[PDB]
Amino acid sequence: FFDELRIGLATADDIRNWSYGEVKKPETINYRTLKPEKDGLFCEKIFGPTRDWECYCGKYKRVRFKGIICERCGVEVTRAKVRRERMGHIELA
Amino acid sequence: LIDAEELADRFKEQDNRELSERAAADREWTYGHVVVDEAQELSEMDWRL
Amino acid sequence: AEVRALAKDIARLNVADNGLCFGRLDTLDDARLYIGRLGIFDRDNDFEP
Amino acid sequence: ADVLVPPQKQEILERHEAEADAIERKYQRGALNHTERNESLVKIWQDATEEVGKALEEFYPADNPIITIVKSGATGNLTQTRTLAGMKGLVTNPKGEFIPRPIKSSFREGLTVLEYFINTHGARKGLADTALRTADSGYLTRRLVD
Amino acid sequence: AVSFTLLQDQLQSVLETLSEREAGVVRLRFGLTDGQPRTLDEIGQVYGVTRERIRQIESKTMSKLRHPSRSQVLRDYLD
Amino acid sequence: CYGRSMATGKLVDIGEAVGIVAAQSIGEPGTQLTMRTFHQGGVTGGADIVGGLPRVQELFEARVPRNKAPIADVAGRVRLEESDKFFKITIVPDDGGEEVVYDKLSKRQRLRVITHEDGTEGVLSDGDHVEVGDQLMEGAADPHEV
Amino acid sequence: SVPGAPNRVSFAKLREPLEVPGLLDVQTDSFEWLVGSDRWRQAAIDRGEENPVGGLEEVLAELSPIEDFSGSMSLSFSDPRFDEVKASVDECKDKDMTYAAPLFVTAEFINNNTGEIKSQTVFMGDFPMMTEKGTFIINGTERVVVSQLVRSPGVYFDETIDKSTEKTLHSVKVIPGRGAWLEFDVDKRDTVGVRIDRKRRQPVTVLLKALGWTNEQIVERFGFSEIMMGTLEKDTTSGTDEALLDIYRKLRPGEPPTKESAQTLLENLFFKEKRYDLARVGRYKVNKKLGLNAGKPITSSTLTEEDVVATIEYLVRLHEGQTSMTVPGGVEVPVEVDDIDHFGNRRLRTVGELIQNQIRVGLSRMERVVRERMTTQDVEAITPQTLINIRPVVAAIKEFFGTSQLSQFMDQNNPLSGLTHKRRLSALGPGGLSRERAGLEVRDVHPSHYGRMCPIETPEGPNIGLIGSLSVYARVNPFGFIETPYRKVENGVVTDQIDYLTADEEDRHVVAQANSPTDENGRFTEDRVMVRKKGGEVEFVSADQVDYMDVSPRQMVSVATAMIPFLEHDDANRALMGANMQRQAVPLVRSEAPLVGTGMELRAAIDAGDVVVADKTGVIEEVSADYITVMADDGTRQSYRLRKFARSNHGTCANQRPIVDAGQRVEAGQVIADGPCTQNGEMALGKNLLVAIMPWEGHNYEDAIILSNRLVEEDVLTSIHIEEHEIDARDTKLGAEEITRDIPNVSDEVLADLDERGIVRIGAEVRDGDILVGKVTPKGETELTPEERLLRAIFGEKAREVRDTSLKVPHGESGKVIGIRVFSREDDDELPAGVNELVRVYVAQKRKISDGDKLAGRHGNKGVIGKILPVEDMPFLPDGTPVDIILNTHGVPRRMNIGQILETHLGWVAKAGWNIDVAAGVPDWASKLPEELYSAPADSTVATPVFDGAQEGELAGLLGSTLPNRDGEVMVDADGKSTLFDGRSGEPFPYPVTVGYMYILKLHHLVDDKIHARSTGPYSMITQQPLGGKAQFGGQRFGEMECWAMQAYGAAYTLQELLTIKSDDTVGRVKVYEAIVKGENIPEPGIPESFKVLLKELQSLCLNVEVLSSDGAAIEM
Amino acid sequence: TGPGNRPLKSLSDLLKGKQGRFRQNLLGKRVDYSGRSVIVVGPQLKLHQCGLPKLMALELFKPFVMKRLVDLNHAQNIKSAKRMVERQRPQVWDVLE
Ligand SMILES: [Zn+2]
Repeated sequence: FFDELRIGLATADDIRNWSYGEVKKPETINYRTLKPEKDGLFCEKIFGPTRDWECYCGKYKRVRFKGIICERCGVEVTRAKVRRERMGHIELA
Repeated sequence: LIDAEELADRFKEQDNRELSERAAADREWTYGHVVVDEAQELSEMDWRL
Repeated sequence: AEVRALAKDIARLNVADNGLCFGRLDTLDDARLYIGRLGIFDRDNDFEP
Repeated sequence: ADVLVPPQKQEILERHEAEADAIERKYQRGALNHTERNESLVKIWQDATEEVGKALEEFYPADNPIITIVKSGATGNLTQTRTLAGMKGLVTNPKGEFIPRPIKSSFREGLTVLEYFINTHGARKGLADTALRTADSGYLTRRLVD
Repeated sequence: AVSFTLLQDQLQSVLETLSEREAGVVRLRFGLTDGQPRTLDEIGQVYGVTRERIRQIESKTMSKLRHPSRSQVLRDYLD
Repeated sequence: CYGRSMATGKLVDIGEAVGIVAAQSIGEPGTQLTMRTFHQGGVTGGADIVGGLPRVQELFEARVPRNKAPIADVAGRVRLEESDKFFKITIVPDDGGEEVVYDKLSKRQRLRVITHEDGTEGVLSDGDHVEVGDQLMEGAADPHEV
Repeated sequence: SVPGAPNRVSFAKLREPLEVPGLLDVQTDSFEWLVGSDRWRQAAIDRGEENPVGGLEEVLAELSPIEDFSGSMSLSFSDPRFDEVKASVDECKDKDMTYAAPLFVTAEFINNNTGEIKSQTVFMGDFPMMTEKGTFIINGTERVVVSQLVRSPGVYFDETIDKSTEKTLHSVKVIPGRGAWLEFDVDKRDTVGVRIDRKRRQPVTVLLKALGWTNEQIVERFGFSEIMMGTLEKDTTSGTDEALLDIYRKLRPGEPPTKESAQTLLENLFFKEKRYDLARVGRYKVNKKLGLNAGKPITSSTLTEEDVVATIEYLVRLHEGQTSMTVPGGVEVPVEVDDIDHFGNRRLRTVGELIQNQIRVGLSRMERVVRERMTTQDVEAITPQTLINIRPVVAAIKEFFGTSQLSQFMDQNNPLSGLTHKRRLSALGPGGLSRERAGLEVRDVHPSHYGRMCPIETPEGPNIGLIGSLSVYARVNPFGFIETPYRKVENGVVTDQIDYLTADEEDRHVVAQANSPTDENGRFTEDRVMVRKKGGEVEFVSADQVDYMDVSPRQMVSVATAMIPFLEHDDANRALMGANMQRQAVPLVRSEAPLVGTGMELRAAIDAGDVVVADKTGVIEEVSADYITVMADDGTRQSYRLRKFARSNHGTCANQRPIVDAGQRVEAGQVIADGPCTQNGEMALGKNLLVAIMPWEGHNYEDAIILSNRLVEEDVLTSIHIEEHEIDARDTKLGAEEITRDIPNVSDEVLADLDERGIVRIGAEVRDGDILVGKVTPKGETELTPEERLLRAIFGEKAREVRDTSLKVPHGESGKVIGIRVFSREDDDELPAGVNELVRVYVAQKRKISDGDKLAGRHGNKGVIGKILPVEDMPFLPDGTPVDIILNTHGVPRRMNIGQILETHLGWVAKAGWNIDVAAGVPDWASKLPEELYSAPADSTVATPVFDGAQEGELAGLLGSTLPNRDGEVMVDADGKSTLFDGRSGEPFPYPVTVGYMYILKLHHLVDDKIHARSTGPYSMITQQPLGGKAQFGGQRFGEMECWAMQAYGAAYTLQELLTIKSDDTVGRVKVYEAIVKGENIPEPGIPESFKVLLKELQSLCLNVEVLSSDGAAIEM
Repeated sequence: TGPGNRPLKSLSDLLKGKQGRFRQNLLGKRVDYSGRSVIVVGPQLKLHQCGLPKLMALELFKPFVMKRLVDLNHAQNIKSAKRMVERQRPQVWDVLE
């Protein structure tokens, strides 16, 4: 186990390192279909897929694609709901 | 049998003082009896007080 | 109950220490009465005060 | 057959009843106040209970089971033995103040109606007293642990 | 979830009673460890034979496996 | 410095949780101590010294005692005077210079008793000798003054 | 008195001048008053009360006439009548119906314009009715409404200590039965003020002026007190109108300051009887306390200006320390504060009054609608039927009987439990005392409890003191105050005249003790007698000062406490424990009356009602296990059906059995069938068995108990327990559930005992996990996994869309099925909305006595069976009889419950007959014994009342007069001890051991329903922790103190695994379970989800948090 | 504010309110692998021994009993051992010892 923990000021480099993508748009979801919007606050390719071993457009739906990133979709097929730890950032003017 | 409010008050300072000093330090205290000696010296405002 | 009774009695005795006896009264019957802060009675003399 | 009652209980009780009557006579004459009379009666009856307990302790044989249980330290104390055999003694009001008139009977003899009724006060009080006693202890314990 | 993992092992254990040549068809048809339900012709393409033969292998192996002597303990996995 | 472990009799091992053990040991017998009265009515209970759990709570909280008594700031001989309702105690330092005075001590509080084995001085007398840290009046010494 | 009473010789030496009244009157009388039965009418007019009015009559008269706002329309109610009940009590219980009867009231609509009168009879709904037992039946369950202790609508004065200045502050409050409050108080600055409707304080002179008093009249009336004159001087208000305006703006700050309303509200707030009422008891109390209208009849209950001024004068006199007051035109009355705990102030709401209040609320709701729609329907075409809406009243009645806090499931554990439940006095409940204000002060034994509330009997739960039991001789004043009887004593001779006194009036007389010695003429034979005086103080007074006496020694105790023999010798706490443990006894398979008991056990058995009593004298035409047929002397025939193996509310068996033979003659009121727990019509809560008082190898150490195996072989302590399981099929979003025998995926080994309907067959035995009712529920989308699809393929599983949810026996339960009750809306049966079929199954089991089961005597001595010994191992008497129970010696002395030893000795004397020699005259110790006790055969039951029974000397003398045994040798010596042999070693014990017969009973704390365990199970969704309780299969609590103990041990790993692995940590929990099952060593824990989310949030706040290893090393994961 | 008058919870508000983290619990956890029962005096036990009921011990040690049952071939899989323990077959008592 770890023995100590420290906190300090975070620089732009740290925030850009943590982030897997930028939320360029404010949209959350489509109104008539509850699927997440692209580049939105719930974007799948930024924060990961919502369903295990599958992407937005459904090209890949098998566990053997662990290290594959979808061509059309850009969502990295990942082991589980990595959405809980994966986070993004904003480049503000 | 007991609530948080009563239990908390059970451990407070609960300062106690003698009636003499307690009343001496209060302007609004109402006394049971007043004794005035050499009353001719008192003015209207002293009697009002 | 017993502890509180004993503590109250001890506190009363402590208070009565300063000026135990006020004065004395003489009856027309030649009897004598002593007034004080406490009642003191002789257990082995029929509790005559 | 093993719950022996001392033969000196009667003499002690009348001897102290005489002094209680003396206290009453002095109160009637105007030499005492109500609370002072109650305190004097409580003193007299505490003395009576003490002497009755001493007599009971002296009377019991060393091999009697009731007192053998206590003297060996295995269980109980002499106050319980006195209450069982000697006399119950004084009891408290709902306010927690001693009643001037004691319970001169012992549970071996059997309390009367009024004695039992006045005795129930302390028994009822203790149930709430024990429950309330734990709150302050828990408060101080939490402070100390913190 | 150990029963789920054990159930997976039992599949291979039950298939152990079948020949490799005929066991492969069951694996491809039901997509063992790949998931793709290979069609009778695709099993033919990967094997190099005609497709109706794959249906025949499926039928024979399926009749074999359904016997209690092979599926003895798998009934505990009812759902 | 802690020394013997009470539970096992051997020197304490590195890593013992002595603090929680001490807290539990102090707090467990808290139910046997006398407490403030549980009744809501009546006058404040500070007139009669309830020397139990309230006293322990007062001590651990380092609060000024309600029965405060002064202590001698300088070791020296005592000159004592009396008034209608107040005491006056002055200490002259035998090896020092200027005296010290306490001239507002309530006469209701009794002077400290010393009571040597056979000399038996009793209540503190004039001309007695008091060292630094000695207590002049009956009561509880203020921890902050000490 | 009872025709079939067994002859139980009594040790009582005092003759009771008054018999014990009907113990259930506290309920039947109230309900009779509520419904205005002719019996109550006659019993009331016998008291000189002219034209008594029933509760329903009173409420209807108060409700009507309802007059339209314009006065052109009116409606009146009168003449409430009741018809026959829809069905009998037994049928209602068997069919889940409510025991009720129709209610009809005559209603008259009146049109004042054209004079039309339309009189009809209106059905007000089905009013629930009380049975002969004093209980109600609601939805098939038996319920009881307990009386409530409430503060009476009097006027109460008190003095308190100010928190700030420590001065004495006197206050008064007027508490009405209905309406707003009014109160006055003297402030710490000697300023008299008044609070109207709880609102902001203001000078009392404002109220005095608002009532029309001028400054001159106020000065004249209240000139005696300087504080009142000072308040008037400092009162910056003049005239009646200005004061009225001030009060109006005080009570209605947001309304315009109109003079009309300002005058009207004050009149309509207190003084006009529409919205204010003292309820004829508040008026009586106010008149008595203030000395107003002395000797006048009660004409109206409204407040008047005279009594408000009298209250103000009373408060002012009290503040200045005066002791007596006389009011102009009144009578002198003492000035004193009021003890709200005194039963001169607390009154009793019986069931009748509570139901009356609920009906009043319902009719108040009805009146609003009636008067509202009087103004919406066409005139002269409006019958009472068109505007009488009976929905609100029926809804109120249903709500009270279904959700009220006073209507409770009857405590049907045993007959005594139910009998004592019907006679409760509960301070808690609506309109009683606040939930959080139940401090230790109210729950105490006030002196006024004597003779009207038992001080010993009370529940052990959180309601200690808040719930009491009515005394045996007490009864209820029509005002609600509890009366108790006393014999009148004149000139020192006891008279046969008996007067009933309330606690308020008892304090005005000197009351002597019940058992004071007296001569044949009744005159006292002692110079000084013990008496109770005004303050509840017990003292000694001359024989010429007594005014009254107790009717009997048993006056103070209740029904349960009256059944403890030798109650003198048991301490109050242990007497309380024994009295409450008597209520927890479980009925045995064969009941047996105690050898030594009290005369109450008979009456209590009959008044409970569980025993069948012949109504009319006649001959038993036919007798059977199921029913008894009786042919009366007058030719009428009666049939009594006995209830067999019926499940009580608490799972105990209520089996009855007849005790009469065909052709036998039975007198009226004779018991013809034993109840669940009685023998020959008297209480048989337990068994009497042989006890030896000695320690034994430590198996009875620390209050444990040792039993002989005989009690297991002979079914002495065996009891039958019945459990009721329930299930139903409901409509769902995917459709309706179904009950079937074709439940999926189960072997025939599982459902062999199921009937065609899918319900377990009657008579089959079931064990935990067995299916009782086969039920299936539709499922949603399947979406089979590849593995699941393969399994379907390899077993040929055809698709189906149902899932098994069949009812199963709970964990650790078993028994034989004894009954099934099935309901279905298709048969017109009432069911909850969205439900089709419902099934209830009864499983009965025969529990023997086992280790851990709780036993106890009547004296508060209780324990758990720690060992059951073979018969040959028990110590045995010289004749070879082995003892049944062994009780440790060390538990008797310190508990101050030596009455158990008295019971043991007297039980031994009763088991073996006794014969006192009279050859040379009666022995000196036998002088007080009645002649009836000079001899008796073996197994001769005896009676010893609680406060007048066998004395120590008499019992000691009797112990030496016992008859020999079969061989002619006396087993027990004169000291009550015997020489016992060792069952194991065979050597005689070195010293004699006390031996006798004790009556002990089996409590409902059996280990079978207390053992619990859990390795893994359900979890709470809200907090993720394991569920709680045995029913939910929950885990044990691990409090903070346990964490402190673990820290003090230094057991870091154990505490960590307790807080994380065995708690809300899903991943770690599953990992540990997998490791254990697979044999892998337990994986290490770390990094819980809470810390992960906290770290993520910290990062979100731009705080660069990171975890480092060692004393300054790199990061890890 | 948004809808109504309620304010929007900021990020720092996740660390400040009565609900959140950096917060202790005065109430204790409920823990698996735990049981409860009445106690009676066992005078034949040694100071380090206690008597444990068979039914309670079986529930407490269920997973270990299942492991041992599968090891000894009394059950062919974890599911069979689970069914055996739940139904209390005769053999589980030999493995529990
Ligand atoms: Zn995609």
